[PDB]
Amino acid sequence: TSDLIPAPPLSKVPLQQNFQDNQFQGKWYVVGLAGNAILREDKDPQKMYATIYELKEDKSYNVTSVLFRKKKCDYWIRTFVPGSQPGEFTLGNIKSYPGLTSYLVRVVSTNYNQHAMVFFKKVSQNREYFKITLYGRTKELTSELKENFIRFSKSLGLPENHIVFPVPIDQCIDG
Ligand SMILES: O=C(O)c1cccc(O)c1O
Ligand SMILES: O=C(O)c1cccc(O)c1O
Ligand SMILES: O=C(O)c1cccc(O)c1O
Ligand SMILES: [Cl-]
Ligand SMILES: [Fe+3]
Repeated sequence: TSDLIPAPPLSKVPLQQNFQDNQFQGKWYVVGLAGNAILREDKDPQKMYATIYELKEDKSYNVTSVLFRKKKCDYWIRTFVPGSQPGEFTLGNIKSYPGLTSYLVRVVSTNYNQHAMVFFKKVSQNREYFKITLYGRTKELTSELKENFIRFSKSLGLPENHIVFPVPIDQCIDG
């Protein structure tokens, strides 16, 4: 029902050159998060969660995000399939998600052992949603990388109340 900031043309979202799927694997913490249905919530700040990418034999990722919610560890699980050029992905078993007609992932940049920026886009009940995650191998990143992520999001038309920085926690996400 509610109006949405439109998705940007893909022409504005870079693709990472020579993507290495082996080195992008393992666990990443979500240290920055923006998108058109992401809202700053000062009363109740978003908490850091993690996303583990596991490379399978068939070259798909099995993908698990671990979050802390209502005193418990939640697990959100899905398969990312290699898309039309390397470092992009489509969603496996799209039909089994009600309302979902379109899903897209594009890794924007990464140095594989410190940080990454990734882009996501879905159509759900004919509404078009998008987000950008700032990832780290630890729960901390520098001012430089964070201002880099604020500039890139703003370049996609997101104002600053649609850009947030999950607070580090120890429950569920560690290992
Ligand atoms: O639906 C979720 O809980 C969720 C968790 C991690 C990452 C996502 O994109 C999600 O939609
Ligand atoms: O956010 C979602 O709706 C979603 C749907 C299907 C698969 C996913 O990984 C998601 O995050
Ligand atoms: O949560 C979201 O806003 C969202 C947006 C685009 C794609 C997703 O998977 C999401 O979870
Ligand atoms: Cl994520
Ligand atoms: Fe999602």
